Amino acid sequence: ATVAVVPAAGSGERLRAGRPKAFVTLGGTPLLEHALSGLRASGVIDRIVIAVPPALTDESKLVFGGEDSVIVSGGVDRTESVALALEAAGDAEFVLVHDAARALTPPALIARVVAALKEGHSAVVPGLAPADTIKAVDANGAVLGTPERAGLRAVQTPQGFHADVLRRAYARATAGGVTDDASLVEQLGTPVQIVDGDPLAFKITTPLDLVLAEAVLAHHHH
Amino acid sequence: ATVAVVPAAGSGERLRAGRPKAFVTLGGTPLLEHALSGLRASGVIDRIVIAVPPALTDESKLVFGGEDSVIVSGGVDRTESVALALEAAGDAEFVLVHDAARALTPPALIARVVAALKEGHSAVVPGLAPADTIKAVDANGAVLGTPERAGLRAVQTPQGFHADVLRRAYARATAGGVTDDASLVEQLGTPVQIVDGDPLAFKITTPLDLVLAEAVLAHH
Ligand SMILES: Nc1ccn([C@@H]2O[C@H](COP(=O)(O)O)[C@@H](O)[C@H]2O)c(=O)n1
Ligand SMILES: Nc1ccn([C@@H]2O[C@H](COP(=O)(O)O)[C@@H](O)[C@H]2O)c(=O)n1
Repeated sequence: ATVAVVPAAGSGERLRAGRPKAFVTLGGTPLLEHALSGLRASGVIDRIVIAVPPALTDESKLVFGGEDSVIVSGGVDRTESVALALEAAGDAEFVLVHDAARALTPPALIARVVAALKEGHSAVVPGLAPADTIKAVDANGAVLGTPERAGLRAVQTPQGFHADVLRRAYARATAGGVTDDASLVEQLGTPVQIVDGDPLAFKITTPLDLVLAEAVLAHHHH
Repeated sequence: ATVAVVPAAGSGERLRAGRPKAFVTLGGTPLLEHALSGLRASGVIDRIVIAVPPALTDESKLVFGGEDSVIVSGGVDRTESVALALEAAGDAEFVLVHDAARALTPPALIARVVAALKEGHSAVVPGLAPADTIKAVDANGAVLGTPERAGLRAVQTPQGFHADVLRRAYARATAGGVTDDASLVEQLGTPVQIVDGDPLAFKITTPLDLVLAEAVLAHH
C-alpha cells in the first residue's frame, strides 16, 4: 500500500497566527482540498493521513475526511505533525509526504514519484533545475561560490520513501525547523533519486504565489 | 555614472513566440520596453547599451538609438552579447548587466544595486532565499547534498560591478555558456556582495512565467 502524509497542522510564521498555509482559499476552496484532489486523481495513493491543528480536528474530519482520508491532531512543529501522521499510517510499503501548499501539483507528478519507488529507489523527490542561478553565501551575505546550475535541483513534493527508511529517520532528532523530508533520510547517506517535477507544483505562500495560482485556475477552469 | 548593459538578443523559442523574447508584449508593451522603463524610473542609470539579435540592429537603432541609448548586434549566446555590449559601455564607473527578460524588475531594486556599488562594493548581486529546497545532484539525478536553504541565494539582475572589474572578468572568459556575470567576477577572486532581491524581478522564461507577468500587470 502507498500512504500519503499531509502535514497541515500549523505555522512557524507568527503573521499566520497558527493557521496553516494549507487552509488559505484558492478559487473559494482551501489549498488542502486542491492538494487532496491531486493525490486522489493520481490513482496511485491508497490512503491519505492529514495532520491538522488540534482545535480543527472535528471540522477537518467533516470537510476533508473520506474512505481514503484519515484526520489526526498535529504537533507543535512540522516534524511532530509528520511523526503523528506516521502513527496512523499503518503498514504501508511506501509513504509520500506532501506539502498541501503545493495545491496545483499535477496528478502525473505524484504517480511519477510512486513509479520510481516501485523501480526500487528507497527515496524519491521531484525536482527541476532552478530558474535562477543559485549561489552559496556566507553569514555576511558575501558569495562563497556558485555551483553548476545544471547540477542543482529545486525540489518539490510529494517526497516518496520506503516506510521503514522514513520512520527510522523520524525516530531520531526533533529539530522542528525541517521542511525537507529527504534531508532527514540523507543524514545517513541513504541514496535519494530525483524525478521530473513540474512548474505547477510550486508552493503557494506569498501574495505573488496566490496571484499565479488564481491565474492558473482561470486558464484551467474558465 | 552608471551604464546598464541589457542583453536582449535571446530567442523566443521557449515561449513559442516566433520572435525574439525581448519583443514579446506584456499588457501590449514589449518586454524590452518594460525593462527599459524600470531602468529609466530608477533614476540612477545614465546610459543604456542594448544587445539585440543581429538582424534587427539597424531597425532597433531607428527606434531606440540616440545619445546614451546604444544598440549593438548581440552574439551567439548571452556571454558574447554581454562582451559585445561592453565595448560600448563607455566611461561609466559602474556597469549593471540586466536581463531584458526580467521585465517587471522594480526600480527600487535597480537603485539598491547601484547604491551598494557607490557604497564601495566592487560586485553586487540581488538575491533571495530560494523558494524551494535546493539539492545538489549528480549526472544521473542522485542527490549529493542539501545545503541549508538559509545559506543559499537565488540571484537575479541587475548585477552591478565596478566597470574595471567586469571588463577584467570578461577578458578572462574562454567560452560562452555563462548566464551569470558574477560567476566570471568570482573567478578573479573579487568579493561579491548579495543585496535583497525582489520577487517581481523573476525572469520571464516559460509560458507560465508569462502568465504570471500578465496576472501581475492585470492587478495594476
Ligand atoms: N505545527 C505545525 C507547523 C507546521 N506544519 C507544516 O509545516 C510546513 C511549513 O509551515 P510554516 O512554513 O508555515 O511554518 C507546512 O506544510 C505546515 O502545514 C505542521 O504540520 N504543523
Ligand atoms: N544569445 C543571447 C541569448 C540570451 N540573451 C539574453 O539574456 C537574457 C537571458 O536569456 P534567457 O531568458 O533566454 O535565458 C535575455 O534577456 C536574453 O535576451 C542575449 O542577449 N543573447
